[PDB]
Amino acid sequence: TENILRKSDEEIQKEITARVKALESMLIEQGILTTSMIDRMAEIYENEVGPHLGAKVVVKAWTDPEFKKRLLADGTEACKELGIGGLQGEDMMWVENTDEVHHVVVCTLCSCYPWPVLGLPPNWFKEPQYRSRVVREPRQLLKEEFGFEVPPSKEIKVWDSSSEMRFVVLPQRPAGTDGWSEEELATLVTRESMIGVEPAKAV
Amino acid sequence: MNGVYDVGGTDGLGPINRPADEPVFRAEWEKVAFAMFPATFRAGFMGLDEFRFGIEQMNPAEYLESPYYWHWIRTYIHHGVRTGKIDLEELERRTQYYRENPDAPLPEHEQKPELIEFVNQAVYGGLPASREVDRPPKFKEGDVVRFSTASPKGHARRARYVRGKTGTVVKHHGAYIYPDTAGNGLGECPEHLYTVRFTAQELWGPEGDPNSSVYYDCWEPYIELVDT
Ligand SMILES: OB(O)c1ccccc1
Ligand SMILES: [Co+2]
Repeated sequence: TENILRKSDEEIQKEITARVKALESMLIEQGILTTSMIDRMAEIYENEVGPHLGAKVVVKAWTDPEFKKRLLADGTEACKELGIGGLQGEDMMWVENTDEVHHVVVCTLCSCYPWPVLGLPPNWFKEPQYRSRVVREPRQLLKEEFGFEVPPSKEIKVWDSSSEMRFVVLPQRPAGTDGWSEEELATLVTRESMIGVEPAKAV
Repeated sequence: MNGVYDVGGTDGLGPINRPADEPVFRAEWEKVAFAMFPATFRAGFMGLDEFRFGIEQMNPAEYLESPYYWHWIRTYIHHGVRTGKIDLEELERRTQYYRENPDAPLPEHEQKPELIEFVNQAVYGGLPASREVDRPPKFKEGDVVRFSTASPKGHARRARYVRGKTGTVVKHHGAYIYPDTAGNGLGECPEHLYTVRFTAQELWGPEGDPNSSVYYDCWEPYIELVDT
């Protein structure tokens, strides 16, 4: 949105880059930050931890009613059955979309997000536009931003992550997928479907 | 505090910017900012609640429009100064140096296996905030409660849009680190934690979506009984 007071993106990037490099140099001299530490954190969240993990959990719940029960009872413990868990997912609570209820998750106070199953959040999730509006006009937001029309008679539950509890949406299994393999089902599961801003992929 | 970061319910912030796709890290400085989190945590700059409070104290205009990981940089510097671990004058001098010499090297340093071990343990083991306390939970599922109208200047998880509002306890989660102490350097002082359901009409008035509710987590001191 236009702000006549704001510097160019290039100038902003130039200034941030110098400030970060300066701070980095100081933390390096303190002995608390190293290049290998930086590279390891980046590697994990670029290549190891991402929404494909959440997708594995969803399709197991879709194809295993007992596991689904355990998942909804204690998300952290159920996900550990698949070797999934850890930082910013220490306390996970999964919530089930149905014909009667639709769930969507937000962190209005910051950016909180279940890293072990979704990886790091996309920037829009962390930004003020989504955060401000989804608790106030979720039906209109889903329609206008995501092309997702939730009928007015259907309840929308918005989960604001004000604590270390991390809410994750278990999307409804799309019609026309009877007997599909877990691998085939996983192709329908998106990051967005586990935030609640889109359903799982149709067809 | 009643900072602008507390954006739930604010109108006029604009349309969502959502590119069709995006990388996890948009620039190398973002990788550095991200990795500084376990680094400064291990070094005792701050815990998680304090980390959040540093961001909450940003210049509001800067907060609203800066790249996300710039928020993290601000809170590192904030706590570095608070703890005396970062000299601001030296940081400013080094900033100017790297402005003028962007490709100048970083300081020579040794790699440390213990920092990789720390990263791996934190990532895959987590940093659980759950705690055992001696007191039983005061509230239970189905209790009708009212959220506090307190307005502390220090850190808390008291979004303005739920203050003074009436809701129903949905779940008791056990006890957890309490932000109102931890974020202000006053320690964990754990409290029982509850998810509470607020209707959209309760939050936004008679106009509200009659078929929507917001679920919001409340530490025990945040809420008091209306009806059991
Ligand atoms: O928005 B968050 O709850 C958050 C958690 C960990 C690090 C940084 C931010
Ligand atoms: Co957050």
